[PDB]
Amino acid sequence: ERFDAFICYCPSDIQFVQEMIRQLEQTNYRLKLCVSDRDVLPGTCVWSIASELIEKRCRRMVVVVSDDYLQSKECDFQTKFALSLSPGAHQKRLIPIKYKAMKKEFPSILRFITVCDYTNPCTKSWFWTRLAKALSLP
Repeated sequence: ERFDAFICYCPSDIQFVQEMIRQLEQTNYRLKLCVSDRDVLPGTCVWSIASELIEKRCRRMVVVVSDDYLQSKECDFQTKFALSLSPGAHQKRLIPIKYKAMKKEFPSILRFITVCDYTNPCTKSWFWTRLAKALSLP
C-alpha cells in the first residue's frame, strides 16, 4: 500500500529493477519498491495511478536511466511529475540511476541532481549502500 520508492523504468531496464529487488528488498535493507509491473494493478490510469503513487504513497522515486528509457514516454511523464512535485530537488525525492554504458546524452532535465552511477568500477562499492540509505530516510 505505502512504499519507500517508486521505480520508473522501461521494459529493457526491468532487469536492473530485478537486481534492485534482490539487493534492496531481499536483504537487510528491507526496502519496499513499487515496481510498476508488479505493484501497479490493471484497470488504473497509467497517468493518474502513477501520479497518486508518486505523490501520496511512495516517499521517493527512482529513475532507471538508459537509452531505451529516453525512447519511452510513460517514464518521461513520471519523471517530469517527480520533478514537478519537489522542483529544484529540495526534498531529495528523485534518484536517477545510471547502471549501463550509454551512447546518448543524459536527460538534460535531470542534469542538476546527483546520479547514482553503477558504471564506474571504482565507485560501485557504495552504489547499493548509497541507494538503500537514500531510500531509508523521511
